[PDB]
Amino acid sequence: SPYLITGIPKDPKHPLPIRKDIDDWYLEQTSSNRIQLTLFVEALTVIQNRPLNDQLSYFRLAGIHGAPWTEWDGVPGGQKDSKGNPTGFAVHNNYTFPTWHRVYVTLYEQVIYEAMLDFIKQNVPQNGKADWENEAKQWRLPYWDFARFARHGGDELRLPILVTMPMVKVLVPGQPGKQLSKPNPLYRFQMQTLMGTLERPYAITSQKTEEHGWSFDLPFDKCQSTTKYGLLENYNADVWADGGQNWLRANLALNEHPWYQNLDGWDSVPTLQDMTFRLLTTGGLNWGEFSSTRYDDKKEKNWMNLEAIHNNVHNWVGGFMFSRPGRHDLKLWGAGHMSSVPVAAYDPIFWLHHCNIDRLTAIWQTVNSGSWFNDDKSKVSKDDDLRPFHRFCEKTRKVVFFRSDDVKDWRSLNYDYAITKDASRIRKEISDLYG
Amino acid sequence: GGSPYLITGIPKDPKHPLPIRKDIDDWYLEQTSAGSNRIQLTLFVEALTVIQNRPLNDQLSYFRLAGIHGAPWTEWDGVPGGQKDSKGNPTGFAVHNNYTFPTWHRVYVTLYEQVIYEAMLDFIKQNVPQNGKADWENEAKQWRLPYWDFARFARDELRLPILVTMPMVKVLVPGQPGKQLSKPNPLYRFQMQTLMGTLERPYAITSQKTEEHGWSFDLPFDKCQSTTKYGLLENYNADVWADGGQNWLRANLALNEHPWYQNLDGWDSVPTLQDMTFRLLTTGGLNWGEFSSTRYDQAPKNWMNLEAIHNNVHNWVGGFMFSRPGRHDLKLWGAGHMSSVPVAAYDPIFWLHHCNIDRLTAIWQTVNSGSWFNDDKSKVSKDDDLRPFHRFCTRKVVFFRSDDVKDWRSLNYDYAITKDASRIRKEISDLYGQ
Ligand SMILES: N[C@@H](Cc1ccc(O)c(O)c1)C(=O)O
Ligand SMILES: N[C@@H](Cc1ccc(O)cc1)C(=O)O
Ligand SMILES: [Cu+2]
Ligand SMILES: [Cu+2]
Ligand SMILES: [Cu+2]
Ligand SMILES: [Cu+2]
Repeated sequence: SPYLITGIPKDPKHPLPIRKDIDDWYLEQTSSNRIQLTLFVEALTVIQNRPLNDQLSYFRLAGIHGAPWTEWDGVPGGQKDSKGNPTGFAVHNNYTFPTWHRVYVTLYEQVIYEAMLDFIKQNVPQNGKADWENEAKQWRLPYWDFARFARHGGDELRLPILVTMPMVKVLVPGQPGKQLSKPNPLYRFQMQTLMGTLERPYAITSQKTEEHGWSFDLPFDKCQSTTKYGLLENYNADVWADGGQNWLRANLALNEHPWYQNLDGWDSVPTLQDMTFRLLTTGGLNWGEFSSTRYDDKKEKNWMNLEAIHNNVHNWVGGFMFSRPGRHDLKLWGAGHMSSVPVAAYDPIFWLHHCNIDRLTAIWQTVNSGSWFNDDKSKVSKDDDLRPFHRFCEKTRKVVFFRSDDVKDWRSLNYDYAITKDASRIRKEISDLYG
Repeated sequence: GGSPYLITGIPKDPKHPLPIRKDIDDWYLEQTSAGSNRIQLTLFVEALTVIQNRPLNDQLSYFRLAGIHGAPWTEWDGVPGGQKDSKGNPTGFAVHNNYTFPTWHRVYVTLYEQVIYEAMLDFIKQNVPQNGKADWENEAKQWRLPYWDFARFARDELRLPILVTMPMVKVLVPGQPGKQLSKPNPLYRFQMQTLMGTLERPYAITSQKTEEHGWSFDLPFDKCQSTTKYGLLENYNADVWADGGQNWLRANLALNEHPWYQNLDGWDSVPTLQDMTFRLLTTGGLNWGEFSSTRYDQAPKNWMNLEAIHNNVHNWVGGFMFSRPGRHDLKLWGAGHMSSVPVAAYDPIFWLHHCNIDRLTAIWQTVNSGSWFNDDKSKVSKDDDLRPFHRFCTRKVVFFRSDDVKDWRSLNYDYAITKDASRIRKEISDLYGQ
C-alpha cells in the first residue's frame, strides 16, 4: 500500500481495448477460442481464494463498497450514512455516484488483469506465452447489458448466461485439446464459514431494511454464500446458508419491472429497456439530473435518472422482499445480496452491473458533451476525493486520491466501449439496441 | 452371479418393532437439534452418497435404481428392458395408468430404502470406532425412508423439504464429537460426471418428447449433467441446461398456486393441494379402482384420485413448461426432470414424493379396509407380476404381486398416522382439514 490504480497498462500493440457485452463475449469464447474465458475464470478464482489479510482478495475488494465497514489501502473506515449508521466508501445519493463507481470497477478490472499475468507466468508454457499474454492484454471487464434483449442462439431481458451456470469449462494451458469443468466464480461468492462469524473486524452482520413501512433484519450474517432471492422470513437458517442463485425469479423481475418509485401521472410505465432508452435520449438534462437521486428528492418526469434505474436493477437481481408479501405478489418473494447496499458487492454480478452503469455514463457523456459537475447543484461535489482510491499524479509526482475530473475521459483508464468508438454511429446504435 | 436381489424391506429386529417412516422436515429438524445425536442424518447422507457414486455396471447404483422406472429402459436384476408402449414408444418397468400404480411403487420405494439401509451398514463397518458401532447400527435399524408431506403446511404455505433445498449438509465425523463436516447434499440433485446423453451404451439418457400448446418439443435431458427443477427453458444456451439449478422457490409457488392440469369445469370450487388431499382421504364410498388410478376414467367432480394428484405434484415440482408461455404464466416458466416420466426418478425428491404416495395409500387402506382390487375394473390387474422386483416364496424366487404388499407392515415399516389407527380420522382433519 498504497495500491496505485491506473487501469490496465498501455501496450502499443493494444490500443484502447473494449469492454464487451458479457453474453456476446461468452458466445465468442465458446463458439473461436476459450483463452480469455479461461483467464477470467482462473484469475477470479485466485482472487476469491486470497485471505482476508490480503487487501486484493475478493472479500476485501467487495468490502470497499459496504460491510463490514473496515479500512482499505490505509484509509480508515468509520463512515456514517444519512441515518447515522455505519457505511462503506461507496457513493450513493450524490452526484459523484457515477465517478466513484467508475474508479471502483477499474480497480476490479486491474486486479483481475494482474492475476491473469501471474496465471500465465505460472501455467502457460513458453510456446504459448505470446498468445496468452496477447489475450490478457486485450481482455477488459465485460458488461451486463441489462437493457438489451438476450439473443436466441431476442424478446426478453436476462441475467448473463455465464452468471447462471454453476460450472464452466476452461482450457488446460499447454495441453491443447484438453479442457476442464470448474466451479464458476461468476455464479456466486462464498466464504468457508458463515459470513457472520469471520475474524474481527470482518464479520458481516445482519442488515436492517424497511419493507412496507416495517423493519427487518436481513440475515446476511447467516449466509455462507451470496444468494439471489434465497432469503425468506420464517425459513430455517440452514436454508439461508446458501439460498441459491434463483435466476428465474431475477429474470421475471427484470421483465415485470416493478419500479419502486411512484409513477403516478406518468405517460406510461416503461419497461427497463425503454427506461434505459429514455435515459440516453432525453434532451436538455444536466449532470446533476442524470447522475443521482440527490437532484430531486420528491422523485424518490417520464424519465428516470441513472442511479434510480441502477437501484431498481439491484433490487430485481438480488430479491427485495424478505417478508412474505400479499398473495398477489408471491411470485417475486425472496431477498438476496444485490438488493442490499451493505452486501451487494459480494455477488459477482455486482461488477458486471456496474460495468454497464459505467458504459451508460460514457454513452450519456458522449451525447451530452460539456454536462459535467457544472450545474448549480452538482458543482459542489466536483472536487470530492473519491476515497479510498489512490493514484500517482504525474504533474506533481504525488500520491493523491482520485477525483471525478481524473476519470471524465474513461479512455485515460485504457478501456473503451464499442458504442462510444464512433460518435457518428452512437445515436443509431442506441435506437437499434434500446428503442 | 445368477442371484436375483430379493426385496424384503429392512430386516426385523425384535427390539425395533415396525419403525416408522417420518416426515422429512420433522426428521431433519430433530436430527439437527441439540437433543439429537445426528447419527441418522449422517448415515442417510453418507449412504446415499456412496450409492450415487457406484458405477453403472452396479445394479444397486443410484443411476441404475432410478433407471428401473423409465429411461434409459435397460434390464435390471436379469429382467429384460427395451419394452415398448401401445403407441410404440420406449417404456420402463414403472406402472402408470393402471390399478397397480400404488403397489408397484410401494415395492419400488422399499427397494430404495433397503439399498440405503444396506449401505448404512457398510459405512458403519468401515468408518465408525468399534465401540460406537452398536449405537450406530441401532440408529440404522430405527431409520426408515422419510416422506415428503406435500399437503402439510410447513412450520400457510406448502413447501419442498428443507433438506431438499440445501446444496450442502453438515454431518458427523464418527468418533469426533462436536466436529461436523459440510458435504454436498445427495438429496439436493443427482448428477453424472458428463452430460447424461453421452453415457456409455446402453445407458445414455436421450431427449424426451413433450407436448405444449399443441406442439411437440424435445426436452433436452440428454444435455443435462445434473437433474433440475424448472431450469430447462427454450432458447437458452445449452450450457445453462447442463445444470439448470434447483429452482425451489418456483416449485413452492406452483404447489401453492395448484395449477391443476385437469379441466375443473362444473366443479363447486378449485381446491388447493391440501384440500384435494383431504378429499382423497375422506371421500367415502370409493372402490380401489377409483382411488388408485387414472385408468378408472365423464370424470368425478370435486375429488381427484391418488395417481392424478401425484401427477400434478410431479409437474409442480419439476416444472412443466419448456417453451415460453403467456404473460400470466411467466411466473412458473421452466421444465425439469420431475415432470417427465422417463427421467423423474433421477431427482432424489422422487423417492420422498413416492414415500408420501405410499403413506396416502396406507391411510386410505386403513379407512377403506374392504376395498382392494375387488371391483370389476381393478380385479383383472390384481395378479400382475410387479416386474422387475423379486421375492422368495415353495422355496422359489418369484415376482412380487400386489397381494404381497397389501399389508405394508410385512415390509417392516409403518407410518405414525397408520400405527395410531384409532386417531386416524382426527389426524387427517388436523393435518389436511380446512
Ligand atoms: N435497494 C436500493 C438500491 C441499491 C441496492 C444495492 C446497492 O449496492 C445500491 O448501490 C443500490 C434501493 O431500493 O434504492
Ligand atoms: N407429466 C405427468 C406427471 C408425471 C410425471 C412423472 C412421473 O414419473 C409420473 C407422472 C402428467 O402430466 O400426468
Ligand atoms: Cu455502489
Ligand atoms: Cu450498484
Ligand atoms: Cu412411477
Ligand atoms: Cu411418481
